[PDB]
Amino acid sequence: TIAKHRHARSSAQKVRLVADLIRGKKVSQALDILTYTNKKAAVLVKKVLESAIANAEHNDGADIDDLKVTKIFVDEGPSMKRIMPRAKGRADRILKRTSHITVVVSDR
Amino acid sequence: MYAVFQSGGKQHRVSEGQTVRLEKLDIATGETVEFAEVLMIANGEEVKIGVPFVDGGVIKAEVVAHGRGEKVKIVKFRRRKHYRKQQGHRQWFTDVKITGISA
Amino acid sequence: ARVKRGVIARARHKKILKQAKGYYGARSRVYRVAFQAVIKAGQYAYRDRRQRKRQFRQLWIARINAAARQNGISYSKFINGLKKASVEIDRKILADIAVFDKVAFTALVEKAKAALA
Amino acid sequence: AAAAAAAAAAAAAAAAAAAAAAAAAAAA
Amino acid sequence: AVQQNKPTRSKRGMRRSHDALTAVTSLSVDKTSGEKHLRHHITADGYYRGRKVI
Amino acid sequence: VTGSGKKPWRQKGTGRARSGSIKSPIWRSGGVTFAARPQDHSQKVNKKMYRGALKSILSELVRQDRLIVVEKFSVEAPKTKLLAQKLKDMALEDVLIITGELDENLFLAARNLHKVDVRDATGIDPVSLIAFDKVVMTADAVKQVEEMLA
Amino acid sequence: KTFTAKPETVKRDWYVVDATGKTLGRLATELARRLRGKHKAEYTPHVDTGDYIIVLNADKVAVTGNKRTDKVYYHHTGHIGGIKQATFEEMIARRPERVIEIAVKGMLPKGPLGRAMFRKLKVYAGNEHNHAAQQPQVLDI
RNA sequence: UGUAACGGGGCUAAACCAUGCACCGAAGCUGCGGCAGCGACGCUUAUGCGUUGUUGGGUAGGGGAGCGUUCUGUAAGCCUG
RNA sequence: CCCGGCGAGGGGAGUGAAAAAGAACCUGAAACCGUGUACGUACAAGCAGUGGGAGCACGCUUAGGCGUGUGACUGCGUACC
Ligand SMILES: [Mg+2]
Ligand SMILES: [Mg+2]
Ligand SMILES: [Mg+2]
Ligand SMILES: [Mg+2]
Ligand SMILES: [Mg+2]
Ligand SMILES: [Mg+2]
Ligand SMILES: [Mg+2]
Ligand SMILES: [Mg+2]
Ligand SMILES: [Mg+2]
Ligand SMILES: [Mg+2]
Ligand SMILES: [Mg+2]
Ligand SMILES: [Mg+2]
Ligand SMILES: [Mg+2]
Ligand SMILES: [Mg+2]
Ligand SMILES: [Mg+2]
Ligand SMILES: [Mg+2]
Ligand SMILES: [Mg+2]
Ligand SMILES: [Mg+2]
Ligand SMILES: [Mg+2]
Repeated sequence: TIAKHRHARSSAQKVRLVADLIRGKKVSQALDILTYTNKKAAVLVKKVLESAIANAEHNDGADIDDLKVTKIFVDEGPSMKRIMPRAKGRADRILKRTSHITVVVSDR
Repeated sequence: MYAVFQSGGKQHRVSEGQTVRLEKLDIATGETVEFAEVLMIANGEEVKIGVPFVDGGVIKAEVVAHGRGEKVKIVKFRRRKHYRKQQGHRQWFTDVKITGISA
Repeated sequence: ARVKRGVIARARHKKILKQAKGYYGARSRVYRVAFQAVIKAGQYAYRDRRQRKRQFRQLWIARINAAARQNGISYSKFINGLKKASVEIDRKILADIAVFDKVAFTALVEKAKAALA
Repeated sequence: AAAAAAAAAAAAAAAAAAAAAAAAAAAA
Repeated sequence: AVQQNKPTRSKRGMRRSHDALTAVTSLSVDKTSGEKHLRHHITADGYYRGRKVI
Repeated sequence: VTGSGKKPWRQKGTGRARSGSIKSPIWRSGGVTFAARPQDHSQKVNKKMYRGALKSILSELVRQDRLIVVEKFSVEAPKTKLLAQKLKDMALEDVLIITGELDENLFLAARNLHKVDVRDATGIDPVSLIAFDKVVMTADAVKQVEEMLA
Repeated sequence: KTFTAKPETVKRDWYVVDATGKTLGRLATELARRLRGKHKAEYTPHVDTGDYIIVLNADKVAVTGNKRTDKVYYHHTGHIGGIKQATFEEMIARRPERVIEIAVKGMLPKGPLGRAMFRKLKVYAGNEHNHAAQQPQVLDI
């Protein structure tokens, strides 16, 4: 049972830095590692690895100790754009990256 | 037990029991062609190298099937001299099977 | 009158892209380079046809000279003895005899030694 | 509350790249 | 200080190879309250090797 | 293309191309390079060529029998179903009924029929002499059109 | 389709040759074509058909004339004031393996398969070795 | 800058002029098999086919033939849950 | 009804012909960015191919030899206007 999170306001590198080490683990360890990693993508990925276990215990009737993460992948959200004031005349708009993080936890 | 023989210039060598493809043969899909100017026949150390051919023996072979082949494109080009050319080509080949060897 | 012309181009570029699939980098991703990847492929293959016949004609004589030096004779004596024996057998099958049937090619150079000697 | 998140992308209609006065070759 | 080509995803990944963040290798456990706090650190409860500080 | 002839910017200087107007015929919302005016399309064909075309079209209808000749064909009430059922039991499908002279009831008897045209004697044309599959011709109109074609 | 001798089926040999009294140019091209592997009938260009040679007592190879001293060995290293030079007699008295290895490195082809064909040049300059367990044959040239 | 005034290796001939004997070596020629244009031999045209030579590198630029897409007649028919 | 801050975002349920038709909504390619499988990837020098071409998995298989994604290794080769 899968869970999504779309338009999460961080970039598609500084969210992939946390989720290249909880691909092949167990969901007992894949919550304590996401507490004890000090980024902000640890929170942005721990909230959905929480609300996928709390949606595979409700709408699937699976257990907790049977689970194991098998696949986790990220897609890249769309961005709003605002201008930054450069000097000697020029202006510059900046792209502020947002992310779609997906969790896919299976059983056997 | 294998024979070398001439066919349209492009020679061939084969033993018995396998097919040989060649050009657009003007012999229909069921007849039989004899290769009267055969080159060589070998049979395991009872061989002769004829001058120019082996005299008595001839390889006859029934004609099996026609066929169009492989579209292989042709691109001609001169850089910045404002010229290029496109062409296409398939070959009409015909495979036979060796039926009769004769030393 | 106003040919809204996306449909010819989106197929025409895709034809070159699918011809150019397998090419490294962006030569199989962006049309503006992918065009030149396959015009050059045609310009390479159009020469490589007759280069294939040249390299294979270079290839066939090698094993013939190998078997000739294996049995104990040169090449300019071998082809001269076979022209004395008036054979018309080419380099392809003269090499292919020496691939497997060693005693018949031994008989061939024995025939060249018996045409000369 | 509700959202409306398309505001502005303006180039401000301002000037461009600069110039030079670093005199080059001239003699004789 | 100006580039002359646009490099590729291959070189971008070849630079991005050495970004290998590893997590905590293992945690460690108490002896009077029993949770998995960090090694050489206090608990969220306020325990360290037996003592309850505050 | 409504704007004015002012440049966007000066020509030399900043690293772009030499723009020329806000009505630029290679720009978005620009002009059209060879836009055409409200025009005509009628050509001219001769008197002799037109009558020769009429004599040419009046022949394959004979050689293919899609022209048939009937003396009298009308109705005595302005009702269209009478012509509909008359063509029904006459067993034709697509008819060009050409009368000889003026008729009001039969001309009031085409205004809902699709494969029927109650043509006058003079007003024929060499594309409605092919566009209709079958056609009749009355003897009040045969000489009225052959005095034209001579 | 002509036969292409795949590497997992083709074998290798073991020869030894005592190069005493033999000249460099008329020895090295034969040791080059042996490990190029063309004297065998089943030679293919793009797949290695090589042999194994062992050249014994390579500190005896002589070139006639005045070229035991007049044969130079230029090599440059990469540090700008660092191109060096040693001559033939000094190279012979110092390291008599590189007098033969570079001689066959010239005549053998150049590339990855060139270094692969170089990898079989088990060439010494003594009067013993440690591949007689492989039971070699004394080739004469 | 680095050998660096044979392309390198190496060569007392694997150099130089003579003579003889061969071989490799271009898309050049020959042979096989198809494609198209001009002159031509008989089509009593099939608007050419059994004939038969010969031609076919190519910018600018003169011809010759076609492919492909949106609206119009054919088009109240045909195609489709 | 649950996760979450009462939140934005998501898995259910009811409709709905379909809800990867869910309001940022008909159809949704390409530049670009990710996961999965197999091959390839550390003595290897350059418009990155082309002609040969070994290994490996899948796909038919009369076991032959071919379909396909690769690409040991070599002859050749200096983009477009
Ligand atoms: Mg329009
Ligand atoms: Mg692609
Ligand atoms: Mg040739
Ligand atoms: Mg430049
Ligand atoms: Mg003004
Ligand atoms: Mg506009
Ligand atoms: Mg307009
Ligand atoms: Mg010095
Ligand atoms: Mg080379
Ligand atoms: Mg010759
Ligand atoms: Mg020619
Ligand atoms: Mg021909
Ligand atoms: Mg031409
Ligand atoms: Mg229309
Ligand atoms: Mg929500
Ligand atoms: Mg969208
Ligand atoms: Mg949509
Ligand atoms: Mg390797
Ligand atoms: Mg290959």
